Amino acid sequence: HHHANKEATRNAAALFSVDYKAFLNEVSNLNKRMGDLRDINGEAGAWARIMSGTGSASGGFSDNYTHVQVGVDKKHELDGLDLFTGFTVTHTDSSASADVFSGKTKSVGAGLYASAMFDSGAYIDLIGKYVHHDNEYTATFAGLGTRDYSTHSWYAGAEAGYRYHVTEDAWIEPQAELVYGSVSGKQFAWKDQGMHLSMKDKDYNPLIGRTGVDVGKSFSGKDWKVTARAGLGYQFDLLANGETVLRDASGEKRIKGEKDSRMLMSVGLNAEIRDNVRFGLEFEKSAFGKYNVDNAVNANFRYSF
Ligand SMILES: CCCCCCCCOCCOCCOCCOCCO
Ligand SMILES: CCCCCCCCOCCOCCOCCOCCO
Repeated sequence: HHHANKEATRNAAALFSVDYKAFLNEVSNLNKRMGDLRDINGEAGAWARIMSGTGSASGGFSDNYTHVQVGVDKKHELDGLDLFTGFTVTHTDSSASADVFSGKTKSVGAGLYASAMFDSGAYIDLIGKYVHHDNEYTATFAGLGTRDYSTHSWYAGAEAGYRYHVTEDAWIEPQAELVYGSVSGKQFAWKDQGMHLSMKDKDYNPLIGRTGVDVGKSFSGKDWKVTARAGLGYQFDLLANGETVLRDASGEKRIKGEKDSRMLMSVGLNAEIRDNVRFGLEFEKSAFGKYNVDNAVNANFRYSF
């Protein structure tokens, strides 16, 4: 009984964890979503972004995702402050697998942001969104077969940082970010070998913290600019209030959520071409976590006018 129970627990936990990755895939930061929003003349904007990535964890879990996003905003000009207020829509296709399961998630989201760029070098970014997830996963363990189900998520994220110019052309930028969410629970009930089995998890609420530093060196001409940049951060769960319940003939079993944390590493660039066009690009990975991003690439483009 004990061996059987460990296996089921490991398998259930692996499967249900895709809901955790789903959520984490939609967490980003200002520079990754918007590019560099400093010293922009135009009073309106339209932008787009693509991210592609792969990650992994024990049990042979691997995943990779494609995240597409577009938004539009107005920039209000204030005393030493530009405040961008706008809307955004996102699409994510992700695929995932491990020793005992396989499948795909499809996500559509919408939201609202405000980004506040201060002349002093300070910034605040606030974002609220809703994401709807269609999921299809196939396991072989337990006789669970194929399962389709929906989930949804709410996101409320706040980021602050400060760009200190060490030289006319070199800079350092400490940053802090806090992202609060929700994730809908689901239940499977099925039969295997004449026996009623069951698997259910409650709604839960991620809180994800990040602290880090970016550093940058810029180069310019009259009608162009390029900044090379790099950065080191620490990303960490502050809660793990999820719980899965396994239930069979013999009895119940509760598996509680565990916190994960990882070190974030990245390198890239933001370009300015003439008056309306900006482009940003980063390569990223993480180290030291149960789940790490093994590599990912983010591109964004903004047209300001
Ligand atoms: C103990 C391991 C901690 C160090 C991790 C390895 C660092 C070597 O790679 C340099 C990464 O530079 C930062 C930018 O990362 C770009 C991601 O793309 C490369 C993925 O391999
Ligand atoms: C992740 C890609 C990193 C891209 C590096 C930045 C390249 C842009 O630099 C433009 C330099 O303009 C000419 C001045 O020369 C500076 C010497 O350093 C150039 C190193 O490539």
